[PDB]
Amino acid sequence: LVIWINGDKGYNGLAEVGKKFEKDTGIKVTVEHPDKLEEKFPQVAATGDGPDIIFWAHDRFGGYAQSGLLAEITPDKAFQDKLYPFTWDAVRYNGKLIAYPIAVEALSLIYNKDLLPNPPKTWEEIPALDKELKAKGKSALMFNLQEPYFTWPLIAADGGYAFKYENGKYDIKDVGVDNAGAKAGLTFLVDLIKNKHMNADTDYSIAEAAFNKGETAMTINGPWAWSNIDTSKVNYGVTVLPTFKGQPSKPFVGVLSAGINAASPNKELAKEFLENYLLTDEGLEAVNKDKPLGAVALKSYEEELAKDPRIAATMENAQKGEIMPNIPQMSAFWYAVRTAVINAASGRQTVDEALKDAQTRITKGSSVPTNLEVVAATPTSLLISWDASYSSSVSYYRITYGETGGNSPVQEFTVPGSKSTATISGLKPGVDYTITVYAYSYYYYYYSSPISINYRT
Amino acid sequence: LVIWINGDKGYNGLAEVGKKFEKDTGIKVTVEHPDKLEEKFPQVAATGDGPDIIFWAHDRFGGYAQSGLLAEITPDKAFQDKLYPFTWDAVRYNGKLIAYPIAVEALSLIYNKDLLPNPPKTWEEIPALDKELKAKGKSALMFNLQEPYFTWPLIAADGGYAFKYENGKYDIKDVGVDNAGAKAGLTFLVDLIKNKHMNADTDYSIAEAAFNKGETAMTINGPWAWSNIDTSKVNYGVTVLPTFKGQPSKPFVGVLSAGINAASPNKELAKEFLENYLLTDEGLEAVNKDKPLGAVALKSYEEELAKDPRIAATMENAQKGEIMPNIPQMSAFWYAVRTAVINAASGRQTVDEALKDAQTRITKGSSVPTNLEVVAATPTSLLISWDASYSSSVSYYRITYGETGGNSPVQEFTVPGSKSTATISGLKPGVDYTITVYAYSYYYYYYSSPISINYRT
Repeated sequence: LVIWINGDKGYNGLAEVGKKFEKDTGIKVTVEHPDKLEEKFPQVAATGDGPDIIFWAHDRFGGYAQSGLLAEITPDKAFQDKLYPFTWDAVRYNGKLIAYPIAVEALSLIYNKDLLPNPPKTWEEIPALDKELKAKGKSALMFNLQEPYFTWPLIAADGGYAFKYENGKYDIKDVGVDNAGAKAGLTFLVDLIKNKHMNADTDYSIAEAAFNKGETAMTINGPWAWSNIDTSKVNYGVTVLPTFKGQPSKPFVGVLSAGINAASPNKELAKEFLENYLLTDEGLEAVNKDKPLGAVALKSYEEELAKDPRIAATMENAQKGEIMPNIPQMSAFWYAVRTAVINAASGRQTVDEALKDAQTRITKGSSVPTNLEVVAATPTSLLISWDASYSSSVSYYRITYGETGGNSPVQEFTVPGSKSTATISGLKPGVDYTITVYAYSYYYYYYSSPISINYRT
Repeated sequence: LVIWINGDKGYNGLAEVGKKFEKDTGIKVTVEHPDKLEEKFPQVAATGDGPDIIFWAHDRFGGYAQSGLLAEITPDKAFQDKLYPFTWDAVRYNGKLIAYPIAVEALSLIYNKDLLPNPPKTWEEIPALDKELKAKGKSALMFNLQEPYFTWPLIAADGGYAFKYENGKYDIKDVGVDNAGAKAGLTFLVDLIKNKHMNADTDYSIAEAAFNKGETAMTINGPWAWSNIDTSKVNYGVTVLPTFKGQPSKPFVGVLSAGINAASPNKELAKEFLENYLLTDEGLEAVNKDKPLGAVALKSYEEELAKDPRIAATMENAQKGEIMPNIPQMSAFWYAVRTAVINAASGRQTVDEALKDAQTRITKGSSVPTNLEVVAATPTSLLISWDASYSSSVSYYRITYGETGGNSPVQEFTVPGSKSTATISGLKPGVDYTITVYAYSYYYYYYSSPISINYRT
């Protein structure tokens, strides 16, 4: 068994779990932490190399899954029960489970216990709190306003959402950026800036420095920031995010996941290392003692880690939050919502006109299918993949390929509408090829804007 | 094969190596020495022209490498063994070998054999030596005090360094300008001026004239100065620099390097001209007979050149010295350290306060990434590059571009954190564009101070 985990993770602790797995199977478990493994993995996976199992944030596993680089796992209903139900959503791609949830990460309210022993429960309290802290040379709250990741929890509190998640599946046409809930949260954000309780230019560096110096009573940040606060000697706590209109703040949730290589011949061995060795209290502890995982998916060991109220706050916020969509369409969400917040916060646009523009940007006419890519290639063949969002509406994909700039009649085949990968063979080495995919409806037409890419073998 | 070498180099000797390469391959080798070729090369390289191979000092190859203008070479472990291990560091950029080391250059102690048949082994000897030479109408030592390049060997002797070089990689946050070793060497320098053994206003011209006239017993200078001394008729020797606190003086090392064009289709031919034709004893001799290379990287021929003790002193000092960093951050080092030495030497600042100010100047909050630049452009497209120092910390770069002064929503794409170049296409001809690069952490924020540039197509 070959395992890839990041260098910042408890890789020596994982090696102790491997030693125990070896101690009663005779199966050698080797743990590697290559540089840039998240870039490395797809380069080696389809082309017959790579590890049996990969550990990474779930926001990358989506790209791996579209290319079919990850085995569909099949854990028991009883094993699933051992883990928090929402974690299973993070590792679901195309209705299939493609990874095991390991750890959970989300933003929390970080407060200065000296300045503010009892931090506010609602966003509505903060203005008045700020005004009283000003009269004492301080501010209530500073955090990264430039990034939708940090500001989305407040915007989502009511209606706000990225893409509706209905039953194991995203509805990429249903976007909740424009709804009255999203307007209410952003309006409140903008009003904080308007009423001089916050500053529109405040970024990550300015927020962190202020809090760690003791200039501001609160910040909004993730577990990664704790180590720098520990060193600052600030008497800090970590707690649930404030409510807005009675509703919990909804941060994006990131899940450290253990996926199994599709090409691996050790799939059953990997199943058992993970299920019956790593995802136990003794498995996760050995890794946690090496380097802390934060909040974990395994209920049993999470109940123990929560003795640390910072880890408990991370879990509470995560459970009130929204799993981070790992679909390619998130990139349109980030760009449009980034612009909207900045434009509303700067006073360049009204909240209404900023989020409207973002909604129409997300839902704008696009490529169908989307994110077509070469995943691996010999000099005579290509492996290609594309996004499967519309598979229910798609009867079949029609794929064409031909030498770029040339005038030969294209070569053509079709693939069923459930499919999202394809092989192209019989090509010429060192030649540019234009690959186009058309998505056909059940009604004899293809959906607007087929997608093409160029690539040289 | 087309080769670019400077006009001051043995270009006719290199043409004889080309004749021999032609004599058993039928491959024509043409050697050109254009004016300002170091400026010329990047202008022509990315835009499809330029030579197959370029010869230049390694301090320029860093800029060529950031833009990806140089092919990664892949010599054998056995071929690498033929050359001095430290030379390979000079031609390493982003962990990759991007050139072949040819010749080596460093400062040495130049002494007058008439005045001083046995030159001092330690810096500590010089004061007493100066006082005895004064009583005879002479001084011990004169050299270029205005430039950190000339004064750094003494400052580095103990702890002093620019950027820690750990394993094929610089740590640009680890700067050794402030450490006690750097304070000790500079203090000793300042004390020489204080005790009237040297003068703070002494520059290159004043040092050279004094030594060549026979007014001073020693100078500190490089091989380039020897020709003028030969003519002065001074009975001079060239030797190892003095120690300081038992430690060797550590001069910056410059390496004449042979790089291969990334755009070249003759990469394997160039590999073999260089490896099996130029970098041999017969190859380097033919060039050396035309015009002397000084100390060379090829162990085998260097052992022969060292029969000349001046060439041997250059090599000995080089091996005790520090490879010249060819990263863009060196420019901050030069400016800050130049000021520090001058300020301490003039008595405007204490040594401690001068080097502290320089340390905080080098490590000061900056652009991330740094040195963003256009490397080549058609009227509809730009090729851009930036510094890759933080690639391990960077998850991805977010690049934006839009018409300057305009108010259109920016166009945006992202590139992986390993990358350091990008293509921007679909632009308008004769229009100003603002290009910004943001470096994202793995924690959903960008590092402080993204970098932007303007450029008209």
